[PDB]
Amino acid sequence: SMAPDHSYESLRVTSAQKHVLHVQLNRPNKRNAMNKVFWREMVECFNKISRDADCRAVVISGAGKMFTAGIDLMDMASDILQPKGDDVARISWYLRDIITRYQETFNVIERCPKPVIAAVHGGCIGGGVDLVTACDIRYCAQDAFFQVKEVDVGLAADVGTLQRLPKVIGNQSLVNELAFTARKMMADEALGSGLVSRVFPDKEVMLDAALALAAEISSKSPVAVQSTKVNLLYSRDHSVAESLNYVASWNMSMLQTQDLV
Amino acid sequence: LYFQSMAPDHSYESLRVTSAQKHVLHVQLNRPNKRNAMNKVFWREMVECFNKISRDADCRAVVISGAGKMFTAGIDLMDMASDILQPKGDDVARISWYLRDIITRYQETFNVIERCPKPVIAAVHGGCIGGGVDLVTACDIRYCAQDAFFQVKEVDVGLAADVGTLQRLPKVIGNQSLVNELAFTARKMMADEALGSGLVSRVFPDKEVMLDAALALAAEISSKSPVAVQSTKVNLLYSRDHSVAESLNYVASWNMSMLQTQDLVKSVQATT
Amino acid sequence: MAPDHSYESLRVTSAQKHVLHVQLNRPNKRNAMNKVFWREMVECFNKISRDADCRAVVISGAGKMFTAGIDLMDMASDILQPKGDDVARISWYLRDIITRYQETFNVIERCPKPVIAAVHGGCIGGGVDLVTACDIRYCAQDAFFQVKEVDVGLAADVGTLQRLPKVIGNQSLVNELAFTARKMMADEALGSGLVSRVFPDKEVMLDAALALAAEISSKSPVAVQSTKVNLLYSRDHSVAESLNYVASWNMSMLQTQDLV
Amino acid sequence: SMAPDHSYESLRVTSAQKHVLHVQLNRPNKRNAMNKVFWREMVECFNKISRDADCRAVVISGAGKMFTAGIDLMDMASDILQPKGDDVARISWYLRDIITRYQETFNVIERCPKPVIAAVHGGCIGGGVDLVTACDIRYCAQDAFFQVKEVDVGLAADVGTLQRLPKVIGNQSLVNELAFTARKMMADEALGSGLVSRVFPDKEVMLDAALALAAEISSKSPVAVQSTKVNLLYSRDHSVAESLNYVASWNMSMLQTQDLV
Amino acid sequence: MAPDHSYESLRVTSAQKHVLHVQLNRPNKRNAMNKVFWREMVECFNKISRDADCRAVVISGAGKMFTAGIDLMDMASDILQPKGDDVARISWYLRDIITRYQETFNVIERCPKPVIAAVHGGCIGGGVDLVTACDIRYCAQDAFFQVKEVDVGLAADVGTLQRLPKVIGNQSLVNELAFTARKMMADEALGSGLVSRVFPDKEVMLDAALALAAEISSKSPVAVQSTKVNLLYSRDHSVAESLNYVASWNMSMLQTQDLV
Amino acid sequence: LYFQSMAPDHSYESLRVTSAQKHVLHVQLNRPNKRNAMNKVFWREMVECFNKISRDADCRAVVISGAGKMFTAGIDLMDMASDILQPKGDDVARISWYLRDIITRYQETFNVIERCPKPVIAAVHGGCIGGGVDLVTACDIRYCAQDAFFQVKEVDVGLAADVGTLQRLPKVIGNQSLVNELAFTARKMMADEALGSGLVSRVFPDKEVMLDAALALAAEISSKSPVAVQSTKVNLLYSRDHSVAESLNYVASWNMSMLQTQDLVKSVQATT
Ligand SMILES: [Cl-]
Ligand SMILES: [Cl-]
Ligand SMILES: [Cl-]
Ligand SMILES: [Cl-]
Ligand SMILES: [Cl-]
Ligand SMILES: [Cl-]
Ligand SMILES: [Cl-]
Ligand SMILES: [Cl-]
Ligand SMILES: [Cl-]
Ligand SMILES: [Cl-]
Repeated sequence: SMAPDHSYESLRVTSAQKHVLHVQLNRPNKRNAMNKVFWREMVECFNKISRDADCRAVVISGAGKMFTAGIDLMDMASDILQPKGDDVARISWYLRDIITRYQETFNVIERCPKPVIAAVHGGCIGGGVDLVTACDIRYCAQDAFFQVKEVDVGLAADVGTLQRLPKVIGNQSLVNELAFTARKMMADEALGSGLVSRVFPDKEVMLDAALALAAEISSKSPVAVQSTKVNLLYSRDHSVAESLNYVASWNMSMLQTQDLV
Repeated sequence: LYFQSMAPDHSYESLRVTSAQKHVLHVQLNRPNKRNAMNKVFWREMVECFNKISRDADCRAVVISGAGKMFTAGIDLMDMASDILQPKGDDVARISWYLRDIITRYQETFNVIERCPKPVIAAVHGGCIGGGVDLVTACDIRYCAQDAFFQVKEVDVGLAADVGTLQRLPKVIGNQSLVNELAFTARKMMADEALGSGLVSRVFPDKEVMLDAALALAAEISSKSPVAVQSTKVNLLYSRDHSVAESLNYVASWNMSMLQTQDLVKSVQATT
Repeated sequence: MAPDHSYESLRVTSAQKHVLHVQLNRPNKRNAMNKVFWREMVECFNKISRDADCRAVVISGAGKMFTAGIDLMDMASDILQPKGDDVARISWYLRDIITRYQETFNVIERCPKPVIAAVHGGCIGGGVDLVTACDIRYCAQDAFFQVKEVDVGLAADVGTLQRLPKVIGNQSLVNELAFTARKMMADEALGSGLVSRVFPDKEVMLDAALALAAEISSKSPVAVQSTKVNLLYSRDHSVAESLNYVASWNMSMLQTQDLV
Repeated sequence: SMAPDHSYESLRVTSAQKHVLHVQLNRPNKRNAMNKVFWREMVECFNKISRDADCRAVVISGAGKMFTAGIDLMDMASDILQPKGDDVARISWYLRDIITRYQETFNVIERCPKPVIAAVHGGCIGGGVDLVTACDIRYCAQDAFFQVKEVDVGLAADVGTLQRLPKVIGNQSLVNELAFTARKMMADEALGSGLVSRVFPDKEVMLDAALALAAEISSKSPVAVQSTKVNLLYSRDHSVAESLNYVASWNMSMLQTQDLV
Repeated sequence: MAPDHSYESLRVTSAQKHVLHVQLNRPNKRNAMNKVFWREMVECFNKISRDADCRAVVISGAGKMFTAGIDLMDMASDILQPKGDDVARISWYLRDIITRYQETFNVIERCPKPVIAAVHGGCIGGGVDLVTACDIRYCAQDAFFQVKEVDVGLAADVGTLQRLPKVIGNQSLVNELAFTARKMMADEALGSGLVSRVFPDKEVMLDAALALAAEISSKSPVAVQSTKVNLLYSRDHSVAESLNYVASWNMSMLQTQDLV
Repeated sequence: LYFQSMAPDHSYESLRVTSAQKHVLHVQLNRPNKRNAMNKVFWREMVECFNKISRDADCRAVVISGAGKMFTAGIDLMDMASDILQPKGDDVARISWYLRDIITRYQETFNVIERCPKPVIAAVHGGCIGGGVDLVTACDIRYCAQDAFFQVKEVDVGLAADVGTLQRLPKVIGNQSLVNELAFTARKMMADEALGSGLVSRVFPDKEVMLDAALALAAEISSKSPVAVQSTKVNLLYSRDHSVAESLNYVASWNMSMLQTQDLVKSVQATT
């Protein structure tokens, strides 16, 4: 069923099981290319889900033949080929604002305390990698691939891939080679490197597994699960001593839940 | 048969400490009838034990294992209830201050392993559940038997792990999709996946073969200069938590005294 | 032989367009790192950083192995005859030497052109400090890596303890390697992720390293060099700080012709 | 003149000189007490000004007898006396969201790259201190006073005072004593401690000086001035080495301005 | 004399409700800090931190002056007869002693009850490490502060070089004080902001220190102790990180009766 | 009259370096006909000078002053035009990379003062404009004459200060309202306000009285153990940039070698 609070041009949001929302990228005719409305609707959607007491986990997938072809290069041209501002300095301030806004599209996934699972089939290109590396857990079909395309287009990726990809897998030689060459990384290598936790034969089976996972997470104490995501995120970005201090301050209130007794 | 020294420095209810060659101490979780469940004395005795080992000039490496059928079942829920079901303080704020102190003190049980400048090797067989994962993620090296499993059980009990797993597990392996899945689902991770993910360094067919390998590793570490090995642990931990530029600065300030040792002179004159 | 590059311990060539190949060149002494080497690396990579024509670098070793590590004769001169009266004064002297030796591999990281290590045979001690300061690592089937410093009576202070734990995931393994000085062979280096590819022999490995450097050089150098700067920044900072930095970085770099 | 983009219940925004906006807290009958609409309108206002190429500096003052009496305690009761959520843990998540939202009310001043000058007469109590310590420059009339009131109300200040006050003046013994006792700090002591840069005999003279300052800042290169605020803010929060690196990366584009040639 | 508090070097009394008064008590030796002192401070402040009845602390010195600083007899035992064979082993031994001595003043900062220093006469060397770990500083007109360590042949390692620069604004002054070991008298301590009030004599100063401790104790202890925790966090972190922390902190602390 | 050593280590166009007692070096900005305007050679020679002083075992403190009527007029706008009016590189991105390198290199001119472990005392008379404020905020101690003024001039020229003022000025004084006002308005701050704000430690009636006081301070610092004084600077700088807990850790690691000096033994045996 269609989730009622959620009406979007570029996204389709459904209740997939109790406490589980399924957010589907929904421009299959355009291979889910990320146009301007997408960047704005993701922010709207995520922020809603974060405030949704009924939602305990999210799955993100793509409609059609592939997860995403990445940024709508028609729309990306409008911003870069006609930039507002007189001299270079004023164009700089303008472009910085744009980059920061697009970063927010994926930040909202991280800021959402409900776990978010990426279920990727077919291509996940450019902006798609910025998306899935901001999700907590990644699954894919056997036909999936991941590509840090930005270098081919003529820029260092700036909406999250270079910030999150190196922190979600161990092999930095591989991270560097993908970012510098824009080569496609296919499903078995995605699994071998730990970019995905599991590979499935096809999209249908992948989606069933991702929803089963989300159902399993939904069965746990929401206070516990959401406190866990908050604290894992914190730990990624701070020393162990700082993160130990933070969890003590976090759980001093959270241990006072009915879910515990 | 193991016999104590004539003046034993280690006498615990929940732990057994033995000497397993020259320079190697073997710390064994020792409540096998309760599957090494971590009760109130355990949290105290671990701090007392590792602080003593830190100051023990003769110890160069430590192995930690569990007695009986499994490494550990985790927190003794009887004793954890006393703290959480009867919390001291009037209102919510005052209860918070009280719980914060308890969390911090329990964190110290495993902080002491990390603060100990001697390498510490976890040798896990059977279940390593909840508290056990907080324990082993604070060790430097992890080995296990074929029958071992690791379980971030806390979410099943109704809390986010707050004594070290969520702070150290994500720093000891590369695959964060896996880290997140384990933490959110409390599922069991068996020995073969633990090796593939890099949570353990080596898997062995049985507890006896594992334990011998862990002691032999400890003995190999104990053969090197203790200045160099202890300096290596200090600097690896510092590097985990700081930028490369800060950590390069730190190691230069650390080694400016540590290079002034006959250990280096003897090691260079030997290889020359 | 590249114009502007002459060294006692290093050989620099530039066959492929935009690509420089830096070769450790004391095969006679297994490319052991003597004093000249520490200085010439700095000179070499600082030149490379300022070369608008260079887009990528490969580093390999002449002869039977990548490197045996530090030349223990020369390391003795510094440590067996240290300048200064008392301990505190000796310490200040040693600190400066450590910091200078760290610069030898720092310059690789400061060079915004990607640097690919191509390792065959042993890569020992100082050689691990070197390759963990490179962006990408390839090796031959005969390769091995060894954090040799504890066997010599010191914690590694040149770079290995600072970069090795950040370039692979398995910390249990990193710790075991650092505490025991044991050799890690090619198959294990591949499986741990220390290297991203293994090749049958030096020749095929070197060819692949250079073909990778060509593929990199086929890209916009603004984009590629901006990628390296931001990957390095991201390693050392929180996600939020690194997102801030990339926005401030690309606000100029997006105004390039290679993009329009 | 009334600024046209700016229509608020709790704020009055005027063009005070070319390139200068004057934002006036506008509930003089309620001593400019900070009610719910205030917290939401400040965010709206600031974010607008940040995107306003015509604006180069801001002055903030209070209508009526005093700068501000602080939080509307009627409205603060609604949030704390009737908190949403079942057990303590769920109330905690609810209250954290509230604190974070109210923090954003003053964050938007800092995030605005135009310099913001606080012109304080009469009382500046509680939330007023959280406000003025998020401004770049502070002026006051001789009758002004500042009071970290929160401890009297029964809480540690959480919307910015404890985070910014210690970073804007040198004397931490004084900072600590104000925060722990909630005592009023009068104008001469505000000047002596450096909390304000200057004191004026009355509100009228204070406001003229603050506008003169803002006019002086407006006369400079906007690229230079706004780059300066960005970089001072950065320097407060990072080491010298990190901040030197950041300014090099910042000015590599900004030095390519027409204002420079 | 407070129940649970007996010490060789310290006297602890509790006249005013919720207030403890800790007095350095070797007037005979100008409250020079001998070995017992280093240990008993830790014992004392850790007890204070766990005392729900205590809301504020004043620290003063018995006799003619606040403190002459470290007892140079006892500091010799540690430095003139250091345990360990070679330099590296001596270093590990010294590092542990430094860290232990730092704990003596760390505990003041970890104590979430505000601690007010009331200084008269000299406050020398170890005494500056002490008072810069306190939240608030008052002094008598005869007081003076002296970063004495360089005169003894060391950089201050107990706390002064870490906290003194963070408690006042004028770094030119902090640097001059640290490099020269010169005395700063009461009028200068007031003008630099090292102390927030100066009083004519010890008696009036002590009275004011205690009246301040009363004023603090008249407030909600949840609010006051939460204020200290968050001020300390804010000193050590960015504004954005500290705003995050206070939100996570108050989400529980706002659920207090002292508020409703 | 000052005479050079028989083998002078300091020979500069833009700087004069003299020895002003035992252990004290006096570095004088020396382009008085151009009001000590910082031209291309100045940025180079400062780096060469301070790196040499850093490695000079006999120097224990440095005073920096200016020749002629004023401390400095700041950047030589002729030479700054060459870099900014004719920037190397095709497009905007390529120009950016070029400017970034120039900014970084100019930052090094003052970084070297900070990296020098000997205390450095600025003795300012007359104007200290733009670049001069970047210079003196990198020094450890600041004195001035009655006629001195400080001016963060950069905004008047059309840029945010990028060679150190905006990174160090806000860390050397407490009043940030004042810091912000100075930076945004480029107004002049006279000697009496500079003292009240704490930017200078002392003000003197004239340049000669100031200069004598600065040398006497340098001589007083030069009377102390160089291990202790140099360790003090290193640790003060580290404390500026790190949390108290990190800085306590650092000083323990630093002093574990530095306490092993006869300087300490002699200082304790003297006072005993
Ligand atoms: Cl994996
Ligand atoms: Cl692995
Ligand atoms: Cl070395
Ligand atoms: Cl891998
Ligand atoms: Cl380039
Ligand atoms: Cl002031
Ligand atoms: Cl000491
Ligand atoms: Cl003051
Ligand atoms: Cl309390
Ligand atoms: Cl002052």
